[PDB]
Amino acid sequence: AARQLVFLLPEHLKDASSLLFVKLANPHSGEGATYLIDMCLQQLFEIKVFKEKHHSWFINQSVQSGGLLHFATPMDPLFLLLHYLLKAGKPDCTLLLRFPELEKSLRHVTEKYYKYSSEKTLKWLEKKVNQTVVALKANNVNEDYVRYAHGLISDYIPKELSDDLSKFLKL
Amino acid sequence: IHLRPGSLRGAAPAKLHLLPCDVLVSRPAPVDRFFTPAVRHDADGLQASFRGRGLRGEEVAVPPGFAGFVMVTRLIGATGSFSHFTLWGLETVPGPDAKVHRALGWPSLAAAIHAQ
Amino acid sequence: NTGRCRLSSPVPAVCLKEPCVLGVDEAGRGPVLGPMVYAICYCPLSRLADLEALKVATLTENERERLFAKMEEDGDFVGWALDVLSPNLISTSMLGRVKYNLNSLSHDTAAGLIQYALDQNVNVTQVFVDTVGMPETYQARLQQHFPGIEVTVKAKADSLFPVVSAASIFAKVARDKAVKNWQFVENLQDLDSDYGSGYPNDPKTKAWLRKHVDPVFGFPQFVRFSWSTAQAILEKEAEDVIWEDSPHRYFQERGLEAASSL
Repeated sequence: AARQLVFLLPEHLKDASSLLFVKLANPHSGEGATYLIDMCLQQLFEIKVFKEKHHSWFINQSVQSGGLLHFATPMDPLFLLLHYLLKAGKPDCTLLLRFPELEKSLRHVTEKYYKYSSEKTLKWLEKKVNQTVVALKANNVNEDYVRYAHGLISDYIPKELSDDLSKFLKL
Repeated sequence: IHLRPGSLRGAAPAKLHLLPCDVLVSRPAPVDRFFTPAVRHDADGLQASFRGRGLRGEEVAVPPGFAGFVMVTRLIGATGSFSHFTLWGLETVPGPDAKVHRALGWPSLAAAIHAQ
Repeated sequence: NTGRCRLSSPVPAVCLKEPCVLGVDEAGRGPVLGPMVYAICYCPLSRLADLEALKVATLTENERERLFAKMEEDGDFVGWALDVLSPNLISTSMLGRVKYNLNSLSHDTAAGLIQYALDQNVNVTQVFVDTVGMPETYQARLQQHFPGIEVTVKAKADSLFPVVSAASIFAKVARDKAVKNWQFVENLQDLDSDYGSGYPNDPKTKAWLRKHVDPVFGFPQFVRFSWSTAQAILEKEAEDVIWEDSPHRYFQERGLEAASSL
């Protein structure tokens, strides 16, 4: 038979009150990855995969090998919009940034004229570590969290190797 | 690859089992002839068998505020809809500190990372 | 019932006061198909003469049934119990991640039936268990478990002691009523029930299994999946199945990675 995908999609995507899977550059490390973009509500989501050795699915009256579980999780375009400037230091990319509330979000890391800032980004990235420290306390992921919470944002940015000085010493 | 909420809004219920084994080829199968009539209930989940091996199961819920879909293929439309699935383990029910139960904790954390 | 199934006769009153002797034997240790049956027969030391007659050493299916009813008739003094084990429970036991062979599954089954008798207040003073080859290690495990009684294990037991000869009969008789019951249902549901002897050494049995392999699921319940003949056919005839035993950290701890695939 034809390959069946097992997705976990946010509850809202269902209602109309339009959906495109666009291959975009991996901001941390990699030439690319899958990203699902909401065109009606105008939002971004990343696609992660659960792959574990020796699993398969019984989907209705069929078997699907692998046992993959795909997730569409809300993405902060700030991580994805970082690579357009990141290379300066001082394919589907187009539709990706062009959305409402873009310029107001852009004034966090960078700034007609747009200019990248290393100072604001370090302040923003540090706030995220604490923001994800709150979640790690609520979700209870098994102080010591300082090193762990910093690490989670590293899988979303290559400037975390430049933020290894931001590890222990904040910046 | 793109697809409207039409397939999503009108997707019919689907029954999913996550086996602790990989059936190397994708194909239709008589789950309702072999599998289903082997399934039994008890105080700690369900019991069933595959290729003569004892499996122990449990119903696992799709994360809160999330929806489960089966999608077949550009353009990609949804064939089934689920809100929970059966997670099978070999001889002993998969533990709470298992890879699967950890992945389901991802959307909850993903909301915090990507919060504006 | 669940995996196994125990059938039993009410304990004749004599057996609660009079010293008794017990016989343990089985049917169905060897086929690929159908269940393995265990039977205990017990009777008072005094009434052993009555059983010395219903004792062979061979006895056809008809003569077995006859002798089974003759013993069932005299339920005023002969007590029995059966534990019929499913090909599925046999499959699942032997195919666990924890190794658990036929001999262990077999003998643990013997322990339970002898235990049942004790729990029923049968005044058991002496047990005789039939075996296949070297009785020693079996006597050791069995005697050690039952330290209040004499436990005798001999390979020719079905020929030395009438109580084992009787247990051999109920077990064989129960093994045949169970395969006839499956065949009856098979035929009702217009399915093929012409397997042959049931043993893996039979060309007709081998043939039957070969004609009965669902590529995904393998065989129907009836087949002892844990048999090498069974396994060997599934390797050639069904889809290959791989079991559990045949920061960059967070996502690795959950099994998560990005999708380049799509």
